Amino acid sequence: YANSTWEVLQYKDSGEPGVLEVFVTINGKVQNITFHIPKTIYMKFKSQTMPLQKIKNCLIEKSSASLPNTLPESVFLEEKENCTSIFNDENVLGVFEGTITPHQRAIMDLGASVTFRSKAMGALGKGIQQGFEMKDLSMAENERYLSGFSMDIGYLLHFPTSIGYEFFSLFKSWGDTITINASSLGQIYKQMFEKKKGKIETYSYLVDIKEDINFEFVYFTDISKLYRRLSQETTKLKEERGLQFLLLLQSPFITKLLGTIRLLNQMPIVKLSLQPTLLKKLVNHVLSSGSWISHLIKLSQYSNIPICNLRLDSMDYIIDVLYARKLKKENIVLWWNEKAPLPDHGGIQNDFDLNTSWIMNDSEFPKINNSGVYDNVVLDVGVDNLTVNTILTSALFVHDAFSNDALNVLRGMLKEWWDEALKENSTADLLVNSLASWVQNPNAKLFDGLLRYHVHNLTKKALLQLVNEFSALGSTIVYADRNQILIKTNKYSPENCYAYSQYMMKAVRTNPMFSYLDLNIKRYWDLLIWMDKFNFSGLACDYTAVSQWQLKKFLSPIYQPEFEDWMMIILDSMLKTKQSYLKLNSSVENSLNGFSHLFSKPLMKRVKKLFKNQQEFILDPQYEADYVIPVLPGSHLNVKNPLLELVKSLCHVMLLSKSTILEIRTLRKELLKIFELREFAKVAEFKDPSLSLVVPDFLCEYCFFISDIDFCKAAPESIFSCVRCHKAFNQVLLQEHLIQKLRSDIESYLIQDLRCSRCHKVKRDYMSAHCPCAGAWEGTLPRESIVQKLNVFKQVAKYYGFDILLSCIADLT
Amino acid sequence: VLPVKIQPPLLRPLAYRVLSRKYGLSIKSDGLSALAEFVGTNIGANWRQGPATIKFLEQFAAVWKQQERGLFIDQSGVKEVIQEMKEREKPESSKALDWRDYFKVINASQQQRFSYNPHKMQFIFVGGIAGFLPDIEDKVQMFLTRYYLTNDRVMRNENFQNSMSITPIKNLLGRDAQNFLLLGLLNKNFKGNWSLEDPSGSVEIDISQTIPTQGHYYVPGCMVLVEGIYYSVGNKFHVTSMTLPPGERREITLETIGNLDKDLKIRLHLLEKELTDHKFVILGANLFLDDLKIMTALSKILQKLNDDPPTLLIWQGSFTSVPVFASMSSRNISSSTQFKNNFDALATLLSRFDNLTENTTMIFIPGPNDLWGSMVSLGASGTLPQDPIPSAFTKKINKVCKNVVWSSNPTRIAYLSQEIVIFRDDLSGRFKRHRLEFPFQKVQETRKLVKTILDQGHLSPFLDSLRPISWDLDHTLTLCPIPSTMVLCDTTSAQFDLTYNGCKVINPGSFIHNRRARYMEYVPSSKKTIQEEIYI
Ligand SMILES: [Zn+2]
Ligand SMILES: [Zn+2]
Repeated sequence: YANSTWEVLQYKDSGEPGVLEVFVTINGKVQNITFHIPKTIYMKFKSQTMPLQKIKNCLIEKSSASLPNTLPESVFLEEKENCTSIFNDENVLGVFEGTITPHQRAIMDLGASVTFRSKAMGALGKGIQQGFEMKDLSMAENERYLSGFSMDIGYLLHFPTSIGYEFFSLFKSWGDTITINASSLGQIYKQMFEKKKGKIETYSYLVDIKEDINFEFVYFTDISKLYRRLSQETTKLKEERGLQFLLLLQSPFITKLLGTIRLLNQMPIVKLSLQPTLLKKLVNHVLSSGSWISHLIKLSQYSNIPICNLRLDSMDYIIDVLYARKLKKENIVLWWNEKAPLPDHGGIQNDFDLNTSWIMNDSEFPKINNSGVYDNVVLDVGVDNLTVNTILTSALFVHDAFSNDALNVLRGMLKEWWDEALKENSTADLLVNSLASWVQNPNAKLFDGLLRYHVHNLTKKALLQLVNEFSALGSTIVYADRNQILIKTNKYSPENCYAYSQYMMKAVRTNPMFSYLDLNIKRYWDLLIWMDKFNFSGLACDYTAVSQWQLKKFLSPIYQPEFEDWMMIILDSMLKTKQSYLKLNSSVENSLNGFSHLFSKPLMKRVKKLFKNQQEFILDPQYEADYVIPVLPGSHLNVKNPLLELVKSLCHVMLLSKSTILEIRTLRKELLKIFELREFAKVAEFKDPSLSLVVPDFLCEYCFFISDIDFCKAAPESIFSCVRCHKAFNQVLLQEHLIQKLRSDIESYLIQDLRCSRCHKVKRDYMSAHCPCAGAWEGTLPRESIVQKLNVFKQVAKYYGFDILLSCIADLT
Repeated sequence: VLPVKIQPPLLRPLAYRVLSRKYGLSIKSDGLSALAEFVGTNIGANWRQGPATIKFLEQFAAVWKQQERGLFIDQSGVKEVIQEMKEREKPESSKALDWRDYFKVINASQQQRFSYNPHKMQFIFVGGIAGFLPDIEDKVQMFLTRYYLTNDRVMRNENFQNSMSITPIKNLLGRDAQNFLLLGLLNKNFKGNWSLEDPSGSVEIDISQTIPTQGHYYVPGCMVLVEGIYYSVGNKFHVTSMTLPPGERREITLETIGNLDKDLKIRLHLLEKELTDHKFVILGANLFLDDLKIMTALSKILQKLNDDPPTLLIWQGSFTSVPVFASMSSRNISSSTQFKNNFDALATLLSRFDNLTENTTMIFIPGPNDLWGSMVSLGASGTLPQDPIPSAFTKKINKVCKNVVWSSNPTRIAYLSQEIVIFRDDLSGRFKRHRLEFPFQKVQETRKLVKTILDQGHLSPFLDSLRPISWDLDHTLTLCPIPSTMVLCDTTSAQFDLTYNGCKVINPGSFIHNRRARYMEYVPSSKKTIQEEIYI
């Protein structure tokens, strides 16, 4: 226990609040030790001195600041009484505002993982019998080398599946008895496992694997071999290396452990928590198990945490522990709330609050989108590290705002990790990315709705400032969505682009607010026809061309190729006109002024021919397979003349350009004369055929990419997988987030505020027939909007086959 | 009893002769065919069916009261009613009356819309995917209806007991120093000072030097009966004594509503005595299935109940330890599917007992940490009329049993002529937190809670900014009839069983208090309750 870190702090409560296992790595070998921890509560005596003094003295006012919405009351067994000293006499248990942090948590938060019993041999022996109370023992110590050198492992990976193959596999450092034609593939992976182990034997330097890997093909038919055989094998291994092995456990569900295996392996345990083709997975996992051991050693060396930290987004837990430590160094009460996602704001967090509810269910990110044709060179600038840079540069009465001191603590900690990662620091960068992703994680042990809302507003305002900075530099904005920004550089010549772009990036980096904001230009557009993110086309770098038009999906299958071909024709005509204008020379009026004249007559003749063909074949069968309107999740328009829809889409994408409005309106009038439709007829007006359904701030669990997934507009390949990476997304996660948004919409409709329909003054009273200005009350969220949203959800569920979402929709009615 | 098939043409003369001439009932062709089928099946040669037709028409005129008897629903209903009256007299049936036909559970989404016409009337009001969305006028009138109900209660009790009148707040303007008795909704103005809201207006109140009735919880949103002197110098109402409205006995409300027929009342009264040995078991609150200790304790409890299964086994809310929400993770965390796994595990520990789960209705009540309600509230007290647990998570549980009901949080039971209301909510914590202080033990607090709830006449007498309520589904929370038995489930209040104003209020409390899996037993016939603590 002398300068020894506990490997696992497993909750050996035994009904005692403070008794728990401590497997401190003593100089000789790890030994089981028991501790004792009082349950500190941060109930500050706010304007009331209570001399009750039940068991432990209570500090007055705690000399700390609470949470707007060094151990007072250091009891030891709250079980003594749940009612405790409820008085409600000016903040004496009137509001809890304390800490729910159980054992195994306050130890890590306060005491360092490495600790030394600062007592003599007699006191040590006295504490052996009962335990080492942290009140008089276990001072925090330096962690220069927290981990060990050579630790035995008990690798027991297990990957069950419902297909019928059992993976109850066990591994030993020296036994090498992997018990589950696998030898050939095992050697095949060994062929580069020599190099893998050489990397392990030059970077890990912890364990080695025997070269005689024998595979035992045993079928675990029933529980007798599924569980009982595994238990007998693990107890044989336990009696083999007595409390001298670290269990490398991998299991999708931990109930197998807690059944009997967990207490069969009370020794240091780690929860990794991660047919012929599936065989290779086992050999890959067993032969890569020697790689992340060094990573875990590094993580425990940097972060003052034991080896008991779970690997499921371990960065979240590391951030929670470090933030708790930095908040405990300051005199700020914690909001841990380990049991529930909501913050530990005493008891006021369990009841509904309008402001808190609004800040929780509000994540819609404003988008600046300008639609048109941009003959100038526009850069596909992709921002990154916005949240991190935002919290770092945020330094440069309000009940809705987060605590400024806690935000300053977060800023200082992020600055530290940042500078570390800047110099060589592996864990530092891992943690910066992880913090960017956790802030919005309810599963975090310090998650706060106010903090997430504050970060969201700071990011919004930082993006707005970035847009203003780019505008001042002399480039208009056509898109900005917190992940990418598109700027319209005034340099007409595509050759004169690199120097201007580099100057722009350097000028942006000069500003202190965006110093940590890293920007990289992804694509150069010589020409661009921009309608939305999912409806755009143009020339990309000046030689590649892309045609991503989601409008095409809403046309009859016969006319989809026609639209696709005419888009290329229009783009080529625009390019030719721009080239002619540039040659002649070398918005009110740009290079494009007669691009319609190139294809106006062929388009009119083609439309006449298509109209005659339709009139011939619209009613005759065997052609209805072509004149059919596709059904898509965003479909909300009834189409009577699919050719009219095609010409409407073409005329709209041509009308996107501001300079050539008149010459395209004339063309549209001539086209509509074919259908005998008036130019300004309601049916001839173009309405977007697709609705929108965005799941804001969806998080990719692998690359930590925060994007707004749109289901009614994006292609199917662009919603089930990430953007920057290409890993797939869980169907259950998508359905869960869709249901969460549906319930948020329902709740926001139910908790909306009424307002007068004439003077728009918000309703303040509870019983009132109408506004005093003789105006009927009306809601800020009309019922029809929610009905449309529900119809969109039903359409998305029926199309994509979302079973749980359909169950939700049915359960509504 | 001889079966025979008789065609409608030959029965038509006599049929009309009685149905139309004697009483004035029009018989359609399909209804005539159905009546011919019935007569042929339950009598042969179709000669002595005159009394049968007379009984049919007299029951139809006594209950249904319309024309066109041949609707396949009126005829079937009257035939069935004839069947039960013959059964209680002890043909088509001569068996004993079954309570299943008189036992039903009413969800919050299937009650009768009862809006009170402000002068004197309790009217009845009774369409697509978004057919459940309340209208704006529902939100407008949500508090007006509650005020009208409380005002009727006061106009029936206070004046006949105490005889100051109730002056609407709009009548206080010109009066300078007179004394008034106001019934208003206590709330906080946007300016930050307490006030009373009335359909006629609102007035700020000076709460200093007020003597309140100590036997009540006073919270914003509860309707109070203040008394004081109005002052026009600053437009304030200097309250002197403020108290909650007096409650009413249930029987008093029944004659005002006038809702029962005589035969149904007689049958219900008869089965009340006949069905003496029926036991209702109310389990504890916070059945955290995720916890292994609670899972083991539930096994012992279910084993004990298996020896003598009760009539109803009511399961309380918050079936999982942690609130369910959209979780971003690649593991089996999957807060949706983990709920499914927990219910599947419950199915394993519940299908093992063949004697149980049979002839036992199993009603489940959701809590603060259940699916479809914890998605947005994250385990807080969100929308009150909670929808039942989604059927997508109850495949194995419903497959194992044969009579399982998934009902709303403020559900209603119609076991007999008495009504039983189950409500899972931490009322004590909110009441203590939001009780306002006057500048001027445990059993006493429980009595205060029960008195406040019953005197208010509302399940949650709280503002819309503290407990959001579906605007149309507000009658499901109003205690207008004051049901005889109420399961006021709670987790922050000590277990108790109290009676007040003819209403029995029982709170099973938390499932695990210190080390025991407490649960409650209710006997409707004797109106007696008993707790059954079982050690872990
Ligand atoms: Zn990704
Ligand atoms: Zn108005």
